[PDB]
Amino acid sequence: MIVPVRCFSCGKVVGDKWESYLNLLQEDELDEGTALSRLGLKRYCCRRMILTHVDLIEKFLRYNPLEKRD
Amino acid sequence: KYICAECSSKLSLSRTDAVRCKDCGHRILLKARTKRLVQFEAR
Amino acid sequence: KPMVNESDGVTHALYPQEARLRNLTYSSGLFVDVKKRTYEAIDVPGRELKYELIAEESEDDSESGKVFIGRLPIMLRSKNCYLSEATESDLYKLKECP
Repeated sequence: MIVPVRCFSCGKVVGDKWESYLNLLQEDELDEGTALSRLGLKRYCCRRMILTHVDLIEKFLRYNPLEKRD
Repeated sequence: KYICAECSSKLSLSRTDAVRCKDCGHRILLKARTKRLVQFEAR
Repeated sequence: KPMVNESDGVTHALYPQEARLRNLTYSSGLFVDVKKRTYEAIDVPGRELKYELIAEESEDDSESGKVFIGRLPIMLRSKNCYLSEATESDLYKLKECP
């Protein structure tokens, strides 16, 4: 499920930063805290938004709405 | 109109035709969404 | 392996998607060999009956010897089921949840 566009608490916008955040994690091999602070996420609620996100859109995408089995 | 379930082939079926796909021969057929978008008000 | 015969008499392997959507029953068929023997004896009063082999029907040399006996349900992912050896792409194209 694609990243929330806005922060549920302070109204800020975090939706656009997900793509750039993923870059710092393996291209620059940085840790999670410094990467989170590199993008201006300073309140811990924005860090909560980005840090604990389960990206489920890459699993539905390998799939079709037609013929799942059980 | 309808659509196949494996290859999603575009098919048209009458009220008497067999419910099958012509190319793959499967027995599972799906509808097609209303082509003309219809506006609504939620009440 | 599990399979289904439609009303038209055509036979095709049954997969869990079709069983789920079409309200079928995931099951397979059981085949058992059967052999028959007939013995005949002369019923002489006061004497023990001595039967002798005369006729023995055994079709082990032909595919007609397998008597169909019934259908047995199959539990998912067991040895017989098709899902046992499916890889991730196999599960996706058949549309399983990994």
